[PDB]
Amino acid sequence: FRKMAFPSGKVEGCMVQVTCGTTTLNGLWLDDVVYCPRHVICNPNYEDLLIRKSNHNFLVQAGNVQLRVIGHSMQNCVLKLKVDTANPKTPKYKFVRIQPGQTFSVLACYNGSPSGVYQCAMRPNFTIKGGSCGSVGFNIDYDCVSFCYMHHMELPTGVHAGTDLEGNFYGPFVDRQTAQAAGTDTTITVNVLAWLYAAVINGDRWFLNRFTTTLNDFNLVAMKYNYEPLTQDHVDILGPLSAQTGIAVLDMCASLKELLQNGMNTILGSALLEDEFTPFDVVR
Amino acid sequence: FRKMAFPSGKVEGCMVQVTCGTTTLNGLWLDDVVYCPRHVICTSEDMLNPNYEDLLIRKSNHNFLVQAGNVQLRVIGHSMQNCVLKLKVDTANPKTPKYKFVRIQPGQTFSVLACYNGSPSGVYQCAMRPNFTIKGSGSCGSVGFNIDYDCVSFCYMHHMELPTGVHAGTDLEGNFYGPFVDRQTAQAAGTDTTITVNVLAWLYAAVGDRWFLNRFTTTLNDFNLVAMKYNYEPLTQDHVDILGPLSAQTGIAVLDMCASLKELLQNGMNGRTSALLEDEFTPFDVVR
Repeated sequence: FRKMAFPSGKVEGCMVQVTCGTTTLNGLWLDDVVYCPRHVICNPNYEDLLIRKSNHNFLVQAGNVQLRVIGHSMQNCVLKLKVDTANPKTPKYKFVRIQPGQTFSVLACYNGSPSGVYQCAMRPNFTIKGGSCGSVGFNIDYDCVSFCYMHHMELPTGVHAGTDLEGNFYGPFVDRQTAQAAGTDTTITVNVLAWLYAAVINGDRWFLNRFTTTLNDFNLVAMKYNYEPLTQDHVDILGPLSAQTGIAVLDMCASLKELLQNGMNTILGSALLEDEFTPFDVVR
Repeated sequence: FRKMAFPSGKVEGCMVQVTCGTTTLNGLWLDDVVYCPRHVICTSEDMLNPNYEDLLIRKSNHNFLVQAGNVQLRVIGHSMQNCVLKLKVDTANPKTPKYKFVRIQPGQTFSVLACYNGSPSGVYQCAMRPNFTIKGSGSCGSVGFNIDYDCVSFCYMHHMELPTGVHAGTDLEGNFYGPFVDRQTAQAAGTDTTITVNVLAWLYAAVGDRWFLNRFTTTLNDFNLVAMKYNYEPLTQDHVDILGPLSAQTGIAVLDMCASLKELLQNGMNGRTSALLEDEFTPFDVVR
């Protein structure tokens, strides 16, 4: 069972380079606006550093073409540079905010040049295990690109932190050089179950047993092994996989609890339990 | 350290749909030629004992329906080269990237753009397994590729699913990788082995981590005698030479890293970490 990223072509055509003084990073060019991390203009005072800036302080490059900046503005932690040319490659798109445990693709870029694409999950501690600042994360739904993430900073443990495209941070982080750390992370329980349903669909059934559990008894077992608590909405989202396979969610929870205590001695050719597929990803 | 796929845009603009009779799969549209698996001319029954010469001589250009998104492309010639069909169309693909065709060796990595009926669905990073199969994920005609300096090197086209769930296919000149054929025979992927040179390249990548090093070395022969007991591919002098650069930047001799690998296979990771020894990053990949 392979992790798959969305085809990145629609996003590739939007990546540009943004330079303010000696700082260069990636920007996202949609119609006649380029979006990028506001710290490109850098205990900072952003409203003051931006008032001191003029359009001529920004250099925007789309491949060979220099784009002329004709207005600048800030929205939370994202800088919005109005430019002289509308991106003729602008896809149908929306700005969305995702929740911990949801997945998306990141197009990693260096100085406006796309480098590679990978599938991510937003960890429960709101970080991502992933010159890349300004790279964006996204899902694609029938020609429409839903941008959900922009990369702002690396945390000392090596994970990544960023904002939605409206500039709102994911997690308790700020765009300053102060000391910050990811909280203790947790495993995304609903995604592990979705992945177990994927195993059954792929004909791997050895971890199934005759037992069922209670939502409360599993959650006491899940909290002990550092798993996110499972909710009734989690049971409802797993519904379609419980109908296709005939294994009820609390039946699958029984299986997971037994795996968390005895090991696999094996499941989709994996050793650990994979938690970066959502219920939606598995159906797809 | 993520397994990253190449940005897929340059290949997305080349994917089309090819239909012959009731069979539809993916094709690759480069200049005025569409490449697809020749078994597009087979009707499942034919797959048991297909005679491609006889099946193809009976087709005319208008039997092949080629669609590039909305536009139907007019086929004006056709030709078979080994196991790929080459359909000459009336229009050269305006989105053709700089490209070339290359045949790869087991252990080499590449990205696959998985497609259904001509429309890209997802992209993933791959290695050609030593048994010449792909542990990948209607997808016939999807292609594998590397991109170096805006040039797309096409190295794989998907043709067959094997009974164990893995995939077999050809280069873009239609020559199968491994002993597989585009016929529904009892054919199966032989026991697969770990790509040793890639594991070692990854260990060099690990080295600000060095908990797994030890004070031992090994001969090449002793390493291979041990590693083959874990179903690891034999390590050659070519492989030793390939890892030379990574051996320098880290200061760890290749056979010293081999000794570390021997101990990791003996011990495991003792709850530390991936909890797996990873073999789908090449020495070239690691440096990049």
